[PDB]
Amino acid sequence: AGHILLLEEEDEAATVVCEMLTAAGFKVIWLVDGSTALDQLDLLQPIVILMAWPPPDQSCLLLLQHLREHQADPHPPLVLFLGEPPVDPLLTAQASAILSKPLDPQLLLTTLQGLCPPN
Repeated sequence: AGHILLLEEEDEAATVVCEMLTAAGFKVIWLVDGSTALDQLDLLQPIVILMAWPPPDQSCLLLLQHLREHQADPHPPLVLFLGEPPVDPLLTAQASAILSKPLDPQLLLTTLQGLCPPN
């Protein structure tokens, strides 16, 4: 099991992404605002967080601020950028994996499994 957080705008675009992950058996939440994610993120506390980087994006910036405030914390999540890669090196450094044209959604699953959580 594992909760995945996704920030994106446009029901059509979000539906596509959700369809791929949903098919993978993973649950993804579609949020149109970073503040909304913080409200739930704290409650669900996901191990992976994906955020759109395209121009129509901007709410993801608020989420990044949160990470900066509590960047240091056991069980370090995972940040993935959808679309094109960030120009600033600060986001790239904090980026867990850049997505764009990955072979099958299986690569994404590999990143999630790469956590190896023992319980």
